[PDB]
Amino acid sequence: EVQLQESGPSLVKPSQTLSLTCSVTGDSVTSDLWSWIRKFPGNKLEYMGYISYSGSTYYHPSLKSRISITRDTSKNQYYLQLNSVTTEDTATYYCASWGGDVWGAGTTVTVSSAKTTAPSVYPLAPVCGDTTGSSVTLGCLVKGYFPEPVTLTWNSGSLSSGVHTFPAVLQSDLYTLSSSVTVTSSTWPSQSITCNVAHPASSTKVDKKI
Amino acid sequence: MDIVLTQSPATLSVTPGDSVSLSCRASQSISNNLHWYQQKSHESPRLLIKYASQSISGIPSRFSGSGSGTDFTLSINSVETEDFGMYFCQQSNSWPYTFGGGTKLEIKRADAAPTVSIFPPSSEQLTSGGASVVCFLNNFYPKDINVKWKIDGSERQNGVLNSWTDQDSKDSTYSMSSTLTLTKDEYERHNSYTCEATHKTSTSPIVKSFNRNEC
Amino acid sequence: KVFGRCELAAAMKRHGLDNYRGYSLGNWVCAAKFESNFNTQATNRNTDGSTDYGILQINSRWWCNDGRTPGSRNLCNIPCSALLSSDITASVNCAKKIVSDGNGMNAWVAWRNRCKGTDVQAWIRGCRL
Repeated sequence: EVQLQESGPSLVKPSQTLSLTCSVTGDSVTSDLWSWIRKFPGNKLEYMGYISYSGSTYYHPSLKSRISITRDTSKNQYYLQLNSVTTEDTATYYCASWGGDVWGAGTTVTVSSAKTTAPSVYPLAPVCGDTTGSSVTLGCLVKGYFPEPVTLTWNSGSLSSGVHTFPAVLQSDLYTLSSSVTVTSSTWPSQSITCNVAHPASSTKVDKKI
Repeated sequence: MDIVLTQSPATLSVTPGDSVSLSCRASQSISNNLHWYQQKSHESPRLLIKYASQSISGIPSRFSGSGSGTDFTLSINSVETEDFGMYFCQQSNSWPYTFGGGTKLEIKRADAAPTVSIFPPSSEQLTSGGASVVCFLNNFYPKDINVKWKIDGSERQNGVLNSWTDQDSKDSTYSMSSTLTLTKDEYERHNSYTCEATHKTSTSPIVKSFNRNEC
Repeated sequence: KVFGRCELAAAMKRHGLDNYRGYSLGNWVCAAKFESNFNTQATNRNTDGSTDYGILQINSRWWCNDGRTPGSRNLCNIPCSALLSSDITASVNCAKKIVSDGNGMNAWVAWRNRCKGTDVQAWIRGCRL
């Protein structure tokens, strides 16, 4: 059974080159036409181009200038090279058979000039430390980190219900994420509640009691 | 001129068991060279129908395609629980190949008002010279919702960033976080901060606010 | 099945070959004519162990599998027998894939020799399709 897998640098700087590799297993890279497809934010798909069984290629005109698709028959892989990238080339990249019957898991490539940066973790508590209804929601703001991802837990994982952790957004080149946690008023502040944030890229993990 | 594929509706909420039809329109005739893909959250796209109506061995029979030229339709006979997500059409009639904007198939459920909570900047952030105001709008339905921020009675748009979760696997509702970021100086120049939510569940907006003039 | 010219023209149009990657209907009809005379069951043995199958004589060395050809590549991932059906679905899908390579219809020598650079519209000119 044929299978595909994308691999390559997850981060590329503006003006530089983006390189990705698609490894074909189960069959030969010479046994089909293969393509590169990208998905921009907002569910926008772009068919970048494809390389035939012969080695010839077709490139999307919007890219015809920066793109090149090549293959290596002894290794059973084909590649994607995209020059002079800009933040607009940030997307999820997938390799697939021309027939669309087989696809790789896809790999995200982010174009940014940002350097690794640990997040600042801020507690989100009700104004005046007051509580109203029979329940109360607290939060955690994870601001200014790079690159993704960060892992956020509540009370070292001991508090897992009533949690909403939102997708990070890009703010001034850096990522920001927030998480809310809802508990009964009889739970807080009686029992301590702490936000745990880990950022593997910066070798950091911080705890913030609310 | 690259062929443009227009899909409608952009989104569609249904109850499992019901049937649905998804439209894909091409800016130019493409005969039967239109293919249908499904893509569930965090998963790669999957080919469902090829060449407008050809079945793919291994794809559930509830999925079928019809149409020709510039008008195509993907039909799902009685949508099932695992069928929700995105559906895209793609033409291979002319290079470059192009995709439609996609249609989102979501789960229909009873309307629910959002639970709104507002939060002032933390002392820690203020010490660093920053000031973010956070507003959570949780577990509501439908997804359509508008959030308006007001500072001292004036609508404020700059400095606002929003984030939405996908339809909740637990109860099929939606949740959203809206954050207003200012500098410590801007923040300290005003008094009332308000997060206003307008949702189908009520003709009057839900209002959450706080004043710096107090605790 | 041996198609009538117009009958096949309509069929190929139905199967979306007209204007497929810049090739008008006539091109395909002409090619079918010279390759097999519109016969879906046509077959031809080659010097190597390969065989050409169907209305468009697709070779088992690269495009389809017949379980008996040395060095088969089966690019269309289809059994060659599928290319002999009275239903042209399989032959069309494979054709569309062959023409999707850099050399398009030039894959069919007969098309180059008796169709390429000719008034191919003549082939459909007259049919009520």
